[PDB]
Amino acid sequence: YRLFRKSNLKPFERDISTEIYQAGSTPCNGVEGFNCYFPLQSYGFQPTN
Amino acid sequence: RKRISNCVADYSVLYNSASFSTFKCYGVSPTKLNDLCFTNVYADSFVIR
Repeated sequence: YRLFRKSNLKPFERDISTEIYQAGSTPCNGVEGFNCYFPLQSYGFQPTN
Repeated sequence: RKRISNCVADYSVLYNSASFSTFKCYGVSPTKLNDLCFTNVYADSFVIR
């Protein structure tokens, strides 16, 4: 699932981008940086849940 | 426990500073923190392993 986005997506919009997300004013160059988080997070689905 | 109230809870000097290591908000976001008004904030400081 996507956790962070630049702005709210319009209805019936699909976002498959994998670029890292920056949560502050500092730039996020390359694939990583300070407080740079991957926008896609997995789901913790278990039968015990 | 210290009570903080009747002031401006600025975070620009807080988040931008790189002297910190881990900083996560499980109920709010720093981006919308500025546009959010709080009644009273308690600061609990302690040193742990």
